[PDB]
Amino acid sequence: QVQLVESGGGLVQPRGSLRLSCAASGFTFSRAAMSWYRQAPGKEREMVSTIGSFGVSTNYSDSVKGRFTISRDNAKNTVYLHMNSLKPEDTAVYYCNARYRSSYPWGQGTQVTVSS
Amino acid sequence: LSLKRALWALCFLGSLAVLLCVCTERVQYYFHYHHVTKLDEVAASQLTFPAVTFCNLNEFRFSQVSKNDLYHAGELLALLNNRYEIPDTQMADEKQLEILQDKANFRSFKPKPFNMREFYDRAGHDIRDMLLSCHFRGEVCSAEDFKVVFTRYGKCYTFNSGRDGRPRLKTMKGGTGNGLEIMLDIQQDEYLPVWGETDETSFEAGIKVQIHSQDEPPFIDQLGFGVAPGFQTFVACQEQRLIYLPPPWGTCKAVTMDSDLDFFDSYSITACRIDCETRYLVENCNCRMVHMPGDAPYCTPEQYKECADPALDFLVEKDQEYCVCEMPCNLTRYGKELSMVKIPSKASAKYLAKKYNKSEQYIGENILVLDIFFEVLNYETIEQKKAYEIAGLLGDIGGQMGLFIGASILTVLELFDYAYEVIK
Ligand SMILES: *[C@@H]1O[C@H](CO)[C@@H](O)[C@H](O)[C@H]1NC(C)=O
Ligand SMILES: *[C@H]1O[C@H](CO)[C@@H](O)[C@H](O)[C@H]1NC(C)=O
Repeated sequence: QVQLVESGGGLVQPRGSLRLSCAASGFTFSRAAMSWYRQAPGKEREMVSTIGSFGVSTNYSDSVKGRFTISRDNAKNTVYLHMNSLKPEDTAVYYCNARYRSSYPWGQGTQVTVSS
Repeated sequence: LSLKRALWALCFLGSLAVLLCVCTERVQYYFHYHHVTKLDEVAASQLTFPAVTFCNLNEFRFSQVSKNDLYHAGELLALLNNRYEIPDTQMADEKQLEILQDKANFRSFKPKPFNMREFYDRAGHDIRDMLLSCHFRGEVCSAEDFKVVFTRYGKCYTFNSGRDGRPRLKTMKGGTGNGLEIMLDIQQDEYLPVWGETDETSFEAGIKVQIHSQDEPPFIDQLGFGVAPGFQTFVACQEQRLIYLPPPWGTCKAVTMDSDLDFFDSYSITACRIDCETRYLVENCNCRMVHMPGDAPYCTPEQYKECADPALDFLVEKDQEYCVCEMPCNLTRYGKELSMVKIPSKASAKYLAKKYNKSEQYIGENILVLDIFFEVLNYETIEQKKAYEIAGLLGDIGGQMGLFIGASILTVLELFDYAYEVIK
């Protein structure tokens, strides 16, 4: 079934680099746009980054522009978010789900907090 | 060590060779995963009428292309040269060329914004104009029954699409007058003029039809058939439901509650290809042709010689193995048989050419009549059946193990017991 587990994310110091990985099972991700989301504590999920099923096209948000890198690994069911220059303003649990194929169980999400 | 003992031991070790040479054959045969087909004809009192997509072989009308439309997209739609000027017009009708030249002045012309989707939805052929009388099972039909779809042929229309919440229409009797029966006016005088033969210049008239199940989207560009003006065209359909076998018996994608497609609610061998093309374009240069789903902005006509036709040709020709579309393990398809009758008879020529105010010649060369119906109310079913299952494997192995050496698995267990008891 659709697992889409996310791993590799932990609390980091401010102005630090972290790498987030997700393992999408249950579907052929080869043909699935993959997006990252921020669940702000008490707020709704907000998209962080999106990458095309082919990996050529990368979309970012306002604050994510030129600060985050999204990488998609084919045939390895892994999506890599190359976080850099983190700040406390982005302290939230991170969810990876297909962007356009939204009707799927949402994974637990790895919490990254940029305090120290 | 007598001759009886030696003969019996030799016969046992001879009957044990055949046993293995046959058991390994059966095991290999099972691991080939063979299947066989089962054809059947199930009679039914009701069949859901297929969706009928169709559209004119003319992409869009000539009386609706405007000054603005001819500027942004004049070069694309094969009317203007590279330098925004008309090409050689030696074989040009005087009135047609004058009604185009006044549309190609561009004298102090301030262009307005252009949207390709809006252009197709305006310059494309209108069903309220083409459709002269629709009928379904003898009840009067309407032009509001046809849903607009956009394909590579432009603005096409789908009947009984089953979309927008409308209920799919059933049919209760076979035969000619018990299905869709539409008289169309292909409007041959709206066709774009042909000055010179380009690569894609088309000299044909008539419309193109596709008959498909309501699940899959229309794909007229490859799956359609043409019908010609001045001809009652009977299309006798045949419903055909196909069960396929998933791996390892076959290669098919068992249908789930959701689809494995980013842009389509349900999965189809055609939805897969349209999804592949749309994803490739959107990920490559951030625009989609008018006929693709999604939300990306439509390609401007500049992005068709720089972004659409090149990338699509690249994907089709040499890059063809990006998207492997597994064909669903069951689907209903519609076989068809075409036949023709002349329209209109000399008896009723004047009646039509008075019912429409048009000339008798016009009616002769512009009016066609599709007549789509089920021949008989039954459907063919074509199933793939697993030819050799595990219970059959165990039966065929046991029945010959007990024929050659009379053993069982318990006999093997007893032999292992005895061999252990010796070694102890
Ligand atoms: C697929 O086949 C099953 C039976 O094997 C049938 O019940 C189902 O309606 C089929 N799916 C579609 C979309 O026709
Ligand atoms: C039909 O005849 C000509 C065709 O253009 C037109 O002037 C006239 O108004 C039309 N009449 C009707 C009743 O359609």
